[PDB]
Amino acid sequence: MEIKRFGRIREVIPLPPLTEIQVESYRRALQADVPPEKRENVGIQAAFRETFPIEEEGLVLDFLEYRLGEPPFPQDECREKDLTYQAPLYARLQLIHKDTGLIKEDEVFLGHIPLMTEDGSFIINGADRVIVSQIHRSPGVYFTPDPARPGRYIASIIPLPKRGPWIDLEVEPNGVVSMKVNKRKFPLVLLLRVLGYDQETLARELGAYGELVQGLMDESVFAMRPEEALIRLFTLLRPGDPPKRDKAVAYVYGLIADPRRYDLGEAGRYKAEEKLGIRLSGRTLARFEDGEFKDEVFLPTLRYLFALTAGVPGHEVDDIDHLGNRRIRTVGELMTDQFRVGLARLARGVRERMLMGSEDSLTPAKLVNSRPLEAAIREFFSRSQLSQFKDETNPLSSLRHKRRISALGPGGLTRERAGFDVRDVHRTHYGRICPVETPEGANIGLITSLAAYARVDELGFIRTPYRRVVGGVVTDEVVYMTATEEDRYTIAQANTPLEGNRIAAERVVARRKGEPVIVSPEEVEFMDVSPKQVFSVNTNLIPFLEHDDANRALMGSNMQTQAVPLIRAQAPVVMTGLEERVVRDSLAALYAEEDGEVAKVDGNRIVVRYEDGRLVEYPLRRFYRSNQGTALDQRPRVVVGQRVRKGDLLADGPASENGFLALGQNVLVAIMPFDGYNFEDAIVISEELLKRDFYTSIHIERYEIEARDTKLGPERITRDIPHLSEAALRDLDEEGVVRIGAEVKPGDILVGRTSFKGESEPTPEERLLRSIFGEKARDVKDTSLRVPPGEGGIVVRTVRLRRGDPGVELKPGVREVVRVYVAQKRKLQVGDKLANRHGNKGVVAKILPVEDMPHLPDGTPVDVILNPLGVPSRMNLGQILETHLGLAGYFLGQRYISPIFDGAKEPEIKELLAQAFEVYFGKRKGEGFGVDKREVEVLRRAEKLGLVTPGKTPEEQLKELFLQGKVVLYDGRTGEPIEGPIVVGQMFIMKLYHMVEDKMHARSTGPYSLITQQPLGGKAQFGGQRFGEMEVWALEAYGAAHTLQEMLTLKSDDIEGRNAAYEAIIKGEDVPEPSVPESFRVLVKELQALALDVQTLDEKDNPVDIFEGLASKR
Amino acid sequence: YTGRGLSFLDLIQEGNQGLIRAVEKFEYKRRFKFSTYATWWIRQAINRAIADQARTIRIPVHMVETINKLSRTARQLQQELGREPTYEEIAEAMGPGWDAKRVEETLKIAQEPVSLETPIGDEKDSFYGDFIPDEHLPSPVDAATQSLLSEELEKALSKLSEREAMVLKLRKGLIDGREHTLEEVGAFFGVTRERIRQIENKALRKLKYHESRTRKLRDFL
Amino acid sequence: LLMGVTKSALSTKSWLSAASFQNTTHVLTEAAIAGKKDELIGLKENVILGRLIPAGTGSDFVRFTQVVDQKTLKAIEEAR
Amino acid sequence: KKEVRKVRIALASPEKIRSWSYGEVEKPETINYRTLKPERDGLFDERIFGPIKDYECACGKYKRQRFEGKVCERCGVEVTKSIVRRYRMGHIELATPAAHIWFVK
Amino acid sequence: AEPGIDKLFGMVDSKYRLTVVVAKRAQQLLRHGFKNTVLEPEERPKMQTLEGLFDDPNAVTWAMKELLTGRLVFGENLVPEDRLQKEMERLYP
Amino acid sequence: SMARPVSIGEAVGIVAAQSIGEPGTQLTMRADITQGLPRVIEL
Amino acid sequence: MVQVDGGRFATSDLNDLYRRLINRNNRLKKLLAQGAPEIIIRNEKRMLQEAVDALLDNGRRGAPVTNPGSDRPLRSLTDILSGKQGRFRQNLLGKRVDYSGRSVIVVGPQLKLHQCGLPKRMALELFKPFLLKKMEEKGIAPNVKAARRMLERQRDIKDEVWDALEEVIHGKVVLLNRAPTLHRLGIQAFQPVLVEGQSIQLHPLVCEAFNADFDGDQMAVHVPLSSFAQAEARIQMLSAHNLLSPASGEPLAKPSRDIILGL
DNA sequence: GCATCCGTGAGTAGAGGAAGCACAATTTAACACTTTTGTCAAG
DNA sequence: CTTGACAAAAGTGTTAAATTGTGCTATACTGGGAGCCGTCACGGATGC
Ligand SMILES: O=c1ccn([C@@H]2O[C@H](COP(=O)(O)OP(=O)(O)OP(=O)(O)O)[C@@H](O)[C@H]2O)c(=O)[nH]1
Ligand SMILES: [Mg+2]
Ligand SMILES: [Mg+2]
Ligand SMILES: [Mg+2]
Ligand SMILES: [Zn+2]
Repeated sequence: MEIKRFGRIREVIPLPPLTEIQVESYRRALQADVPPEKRENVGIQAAFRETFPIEEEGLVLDFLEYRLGEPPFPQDECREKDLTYQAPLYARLQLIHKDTGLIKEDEVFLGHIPLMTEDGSFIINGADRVIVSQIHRSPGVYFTPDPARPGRYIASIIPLPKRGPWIDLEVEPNGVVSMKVNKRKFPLVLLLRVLGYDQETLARELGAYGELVQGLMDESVFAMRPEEALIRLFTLLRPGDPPKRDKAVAYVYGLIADPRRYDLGEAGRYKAEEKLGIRLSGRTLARFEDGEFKDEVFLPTLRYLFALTAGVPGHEVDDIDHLGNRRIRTVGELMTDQFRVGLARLARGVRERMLMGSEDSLTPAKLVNSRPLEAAIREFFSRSQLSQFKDETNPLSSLRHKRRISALGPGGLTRERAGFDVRDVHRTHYGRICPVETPEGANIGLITSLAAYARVDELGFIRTPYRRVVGGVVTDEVVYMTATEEDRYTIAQANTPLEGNRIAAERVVARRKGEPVIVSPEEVEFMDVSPKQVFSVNTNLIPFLEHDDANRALMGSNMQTQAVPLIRAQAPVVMTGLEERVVRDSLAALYAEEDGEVAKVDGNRIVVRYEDGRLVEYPLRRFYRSNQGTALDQRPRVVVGQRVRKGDLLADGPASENGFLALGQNVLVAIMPFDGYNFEDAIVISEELLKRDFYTSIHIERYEIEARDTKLGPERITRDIPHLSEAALRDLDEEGVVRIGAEVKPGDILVGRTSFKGESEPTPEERLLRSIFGEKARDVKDTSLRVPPGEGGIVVRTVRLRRGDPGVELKPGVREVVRVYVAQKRKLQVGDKLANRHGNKGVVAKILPVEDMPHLPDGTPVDVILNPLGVPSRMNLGQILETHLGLAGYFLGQRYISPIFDGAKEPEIKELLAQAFEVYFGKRKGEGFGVDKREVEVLRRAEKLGLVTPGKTPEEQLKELFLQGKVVLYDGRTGEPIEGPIVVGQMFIMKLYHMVEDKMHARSTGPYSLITQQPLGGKAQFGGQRFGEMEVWALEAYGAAHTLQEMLTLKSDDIEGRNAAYEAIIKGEDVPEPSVPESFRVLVKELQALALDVQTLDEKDNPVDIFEGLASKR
Repeated sequence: YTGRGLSFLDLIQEGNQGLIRAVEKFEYKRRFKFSTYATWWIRQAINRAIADQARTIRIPVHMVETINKLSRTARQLQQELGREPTYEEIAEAMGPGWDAKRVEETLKIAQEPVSLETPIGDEKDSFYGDFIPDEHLPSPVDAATQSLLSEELEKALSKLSEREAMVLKLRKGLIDGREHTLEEVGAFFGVTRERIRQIENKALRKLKYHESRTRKLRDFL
Repeated sequence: LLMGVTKSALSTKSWLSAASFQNTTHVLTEAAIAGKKDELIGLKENVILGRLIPAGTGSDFVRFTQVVDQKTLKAIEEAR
Repeated sequence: KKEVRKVRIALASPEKIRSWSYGEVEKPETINYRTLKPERDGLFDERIFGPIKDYECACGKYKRQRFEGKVCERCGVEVTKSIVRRYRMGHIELATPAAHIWFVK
Repeated sequence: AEPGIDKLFGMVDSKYRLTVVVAKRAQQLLRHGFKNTVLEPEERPKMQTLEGLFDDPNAVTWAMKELLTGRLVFGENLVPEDRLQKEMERLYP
Repeated sequence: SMARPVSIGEAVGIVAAQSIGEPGTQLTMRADITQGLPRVIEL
Repeated sequence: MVQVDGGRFATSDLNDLYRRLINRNNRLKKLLAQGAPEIIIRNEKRMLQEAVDALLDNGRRGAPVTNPGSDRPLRSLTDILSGKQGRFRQNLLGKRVDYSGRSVIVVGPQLKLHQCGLPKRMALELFKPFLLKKMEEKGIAPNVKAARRMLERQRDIKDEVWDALEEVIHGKVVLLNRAPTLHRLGIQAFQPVLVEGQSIQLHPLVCEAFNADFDGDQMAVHVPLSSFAQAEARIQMLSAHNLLSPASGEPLAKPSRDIILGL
């Protein structure tokens, strides 16, 4: 099956590594392999040098270097034993006695740092997790207008999150310039005096504006000494505390000048220098030295504010949603932030220990307690909003998870308090953030995806590539630039016609600061690389995207993440060209390292002898269970003695076919209504799909149980369970565990367990019963593990962990734990959900035998019938064009690649359909068959519909219908043709994760809640359905008083009523009258706890007791 | 002493009680300053109040001191072994009278209860208490089988004589709820102790004979 | 007087229905000082207590209807 | 018997609050840390709020239904149903009066 | 649609009175074991079983059919309720 | 719903609230945004 | 204060709020008996007032009281009754109920307007007490207790049980509900037809009132128990008896989509 | 006329989720012994 | 139906050992510590 490629645009660079946002950021933070003397002041190395040295204020503790050790356990062992994949951390510290001059050095153990796997994830307590990148406002200096009063501006200084307070500079109506700090507004001159600024200094530079400088010229504080001004400022900041200079300088220096408390950031310092046109020595607002404060940023910020208000041409306001003002915090920065938090706590315990207890006899190891540091790191990797359970339904699911961008999390926005403006598609999103891939609902615009060609720079700003255009010719030089840098040029579109490298069009479509213009070739300065750089990886997998509405393209890209792997999965007939790279970068398949020869091929491992002579053996993951329950295994694709080149495929991974992404099947589709089984998105399929094992997938479930120590005695896992027949114990081995290979059904025992009965004398009726049969009560009871309703399959694995085993950390009191893995093979059934890449989805409602399906004149039946009424109002025409191209490939036996916005057009599709008709109809004529009597009838109507040309021969009119994608179709039930030609072709359809097998649930009675005594919720708990307020309104509008009362009392929490109702039904009686609900009794008691006397009365205002006299004091 | 289960104002008020005690016992003849002696009494009151009020389930003072010593030992071994110690290393360092079983039992005692109102997930509509069933009140199924058993047992007893059934009910405790001695049944009817034993045993034999002919009573067992 | 839907519902006579809507602390503190008595007139009050709502089949216009056949009706009337 | 026709809410006096309660809670103890049984004069005391299982006292002298309405002379626990533990209230006697925050803020 | 629902709605002033009459009649049939019915043997509702035709066990279905024959009397304050059940129990023990 | 005089005992208040509120909710989930829902709430 | 299945204990926030008040109340008594100065006594009394405020209404005045080692405020008595999560709106105006189920919906074009398709497996659990009585009436089981054991294991269920379930539901109706329930036609009554499979079959002409379609929608099922409840559902709530709109008086169950296109 | 304070924001489903020590008081367990209570054999 | 038995299951002091509750320590020491703005926006009621 050959592959045909469309398109004209030639890409000069390939896609970057698709997981480099995760992988490269975490390597920079750790610097694990860089020698200690060559390490740069980034990552955790920068955190060590910030907290150290620690001084008592004559003892000093200093930091020299660190190193990372080998992990204790491998990745697969951590998954099986529920461990964390980590590495020990060691620090090399020295203690110096200032009074004496004696030094001691030793290496102290600091704890464990989690390690990232090769694909870019973590193993935390045995589970795979992903750290999601966070977007937030960049630090710096910003100028925005005053919303209340026109012509006025506000200057803001923003540090890194939790690294200082915000500073506001505003010109008050009275003319006084004010500075607001921590919800408190005070005149700026008071602080501006502390920085040693006199009346002669201020008016020299800012006096060239007019009336604004007069508001900074108060003589009440101008003569005041900076020390007096310092104390006065302290009183305003925190009134009530005693004014002392020692306390005063501590507060002012620690608010704007302490590097350990205020941090502008590398990005913030870079932004401040670019805007104000200054150069900063540090990352603080002011610099304290020689016993005085010196200004660094306050003066240049004030000059910009005054000049902006005056109206100088060169000063403009800032757009806060501009992508040059928003930056990304990746996993390395997020981890390092918590590392610095926990390190500051460690230094706080060092200080309290070095001034109390054996001061003369100290060692560095005795001072350092690393418990605070380990708790900070453990908390981040377990209970952070950005640390999420990994999505691995298919290899594409995990790739998308690693490129998501979230505005939520600690230091971010909130879902409820986010407005419209922060959710919009900004013009700078072009080439950096995908405009279509986002969740619908409360998270729309707050979670997004990185563009396919984008990359995050060292300061956290997203850049996109462009090609340099000089003198009308396009060069291959590629420049990555940010949004702020991009605004200065005229950028042409990627589809601009070229004659080699020369621009051929006279009029060129271009962007200037985000808006379309028409320009001459001599005005162009840059060019787009490809149309693929505007969208994300998921959106780039949808062919004919230019013919689909964006609201339905959002559904198509999202649902590709939910497709489950199939045992006979195949690659789509029509592809875009990203299917190979997705499989390669997901690390799910196996490739050869260099040239060699295959020596051994097996279902478990492959051995390759490379041309240098060395043998490398590759084990294969087989029948592994993912986080979502889908089976992940690798199948070999080579034979013994086969020569391979570097990068050749060795074994396919899940949902791949010869190295291409394979999320479904290619089926024959007819577009027509069918007897109402297609009604409102429902789908009809053929029984022939089941016969050849299409849409068949494998799922694995895990079950667990524990044996504990109790006061009454230990629980025992055993085969000898009381009161059980041999039919129940048939599949258990001698240890009480089900044998491997057994078939289990609901109610079957998996692991047998007994527990010691609690001390309780029996009821009198039971005592007489035991006397009659002469049976002695046992001391243990059945507590074994059984299959839940609606589940089952084949037992494929057992795991047994015991106390004392190496690496096993069981909780106190737990003796052993047993785990059982059960696998089932699922075929397509009524109630299962199907979808295509253009957003068309629906559940299977009918399965028909093969002789019932519509069929071609040569006897071939179709596989799927889709309703044409779902197309017009959704405006997703891409599925129609995919069907037309799939019809040509069905007869020609070829597949196609059509890139988005540069691909297959109708004249090319119609030229392929003309070749396919010559084999679809020319074959018939050679075999000795003409035109059917039934086809002549359909042709007669077809020219009354204006579909064919009158006067042509039947063969010529059948070809006219084929070029429109339509054929004559016969009815399987009657043998007569459909009255009009029907669109028939080949389409790629996926089977989604949502199956009716996992969702059907029912309940009669079961567990109840503790306090309210109402039924529990959830299928996993065997809970009932919530009958909420709006449901109660519907029953009231119907006038169904007795039906409403049953749900309120007899079926939720009337304890006496629900017991009597059950006993009446099993006796063949009608249910009795209900009584007071229990939750009303709770409300009365809770109101009495609030010292409120609530009483129920009768017609005569006499009290009525609703507690049966159980709560009345005699 | 902050961060150990009590608020800062609670620690201050507990330390004020130690200062009051120090005034009573202070002696100025010794020429020592007040803060030298009062510091002993102020620390003692704060430390004792922590060991008595910081836990929902109170643990005695001596047992609290054992738990604190056990935590110090494991911290020292952890920084020496480069990893978390096992229970056998902890027991050996604690001293004589300690084995791995005693270490595990002490750690089990030192566990604090968890709140029923703690959320799970991001959205605040799910809490711990929504997943904990109540197992004290009988279910509707269990209440019905109790009454079905009593009704079937009453019909079987009708086949017996008047006194044979009445003696059986007294002995088994079906009337008052509590069983009565052979003598106690004897005093009710005016008969001897040994008479009850044979008549009570005879009624059982008749019940077993009918039971085998109807099989209306075996399922409840 | 004219007032909106929120103010009209919060100034209702029954404190049980007003306290289950909004502003529970303000409603309960005003009812307790006045010693208010809820007569269970509307639908929400009866739902809270699990009573038969006074609407539909639970209304007093149709609730007390009797049904009888001729055989039992002739016997009662003749013997009376 | 009688049907509920009205519900009334009012303030509760100190004298009415003392008539509700079955005893005073004097200790902040919940349960013993070893036997897992309620402590005397605590927040889960059986002598105040009732027995934990039906017709069974704390000491164990009585274990059956025949002594209904009786109070053990050794432990002081009424021999009754354990469901009264959902309905019986206690009280705390304050050393100084305190205001109700509903009638203040 | 229930058979004869249009005629049933025309026999009462309020649609909720029809539901009250039907529900109380069905309770009477259940309590006396269908021995107080006003239907003739050829009018009894039937259900099809693997073993043959038998009486319909649904009492609500019986009540609706009886009410269409015109042999039932309904109203308010017809007879004392205690005296109604005593006579009906005596007639149908 | 029946095209006939209303029967005594119907909760017409609940029906009125559901009749007014339903079209507003479905319109939002499917102009109602501007000068639509806000104007109704203001009235 | 309950012990969970694993041996761990769970307790409510009210216990910690009571413990704080008792501790402060007892300390004040001892301070008064020792003749403490007025500065110490005044501090204790101010702490006692604040402890009562936290028990009644935490966070109304001042900083909320939190459990040590955490920033989550403790739940007070006022929080228990108020809000969307409070006692009124969560437990008194709406509840969770017995005899209810849920599944995915598909279209049944062969149904009548008053019929629906119900899976056998769901109906066995939904009508369990009725089925237990029916099984004992025949020779399937000797008593109700033996009947319940037979249904626990799937491989022990005989073919005659499905015939008995057919006679249980003769004439009965169920309630179908789709969320959100915007008007009263979000709940309608149907006569069930037992089907093979796991999805609920829905009539084409009731989809507009439910605002339902077949791309993943799920629905709930309920069973009315008594004769009053069944009579109300078969007379007032039946789908075939509700054809016009209560809001406008125009037909609500009417031809749509492909039914219009064919005609 | 305006500054300050306070309560409100749709439904169902899922699926993960840091002191010692000495010594007095009190509780518990061990161990005998006395008394009560069934069985057995008569009779 | 009642006697004589007959060991056994249960009840009753007695006491040593775990376990728990409480007081005490004498160089001099005398006012906390974490926060830290897309601070949510709008209406109603109260007090100046
Ligand atoms: O957040 C949500 C989303 C959806 N829904 C409920 O689910 C429905 C989903 O409706 P859809 O968005 O699927 O659209 P539709 O089927 O009405 O579109 P057409 O076929 O007419 O083109 C909504 O109309 C609402 O009933 C919610 O209640 N809440
Ligand atoms: Mg979603
Ligand atoms: Mg739809
Ligand atoms: Mg839908
Ligand atoms: Zn007792």
